[PDB]
Amino acid sequence: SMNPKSLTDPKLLKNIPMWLKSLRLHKYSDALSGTPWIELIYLDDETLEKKGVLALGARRKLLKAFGIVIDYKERDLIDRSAY
Ligand SMILES: [Ca+2]
Repeated sequence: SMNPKSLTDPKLLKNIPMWLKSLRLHKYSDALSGTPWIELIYLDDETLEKKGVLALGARRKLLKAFGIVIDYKERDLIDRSAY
């Protein structure tokens, strides 16, 4: 889950359904699996709700995970193999 090493694992970033499963959020794979991680992590609360993530808790958990990935990305600390 909120192990930064798991969240930023290139294997998981390149497999969003499994990335979501690691957080127990795979039920939203239907709406999110098409979105590459580089785009996915910047989605906001409003967009997540509009895409079917209706539960406040779920949006908060996604946005927390996203934030961790963004931090590594913006420091150029995500392995280039993920891109
Ligand atoms: Ca929901």
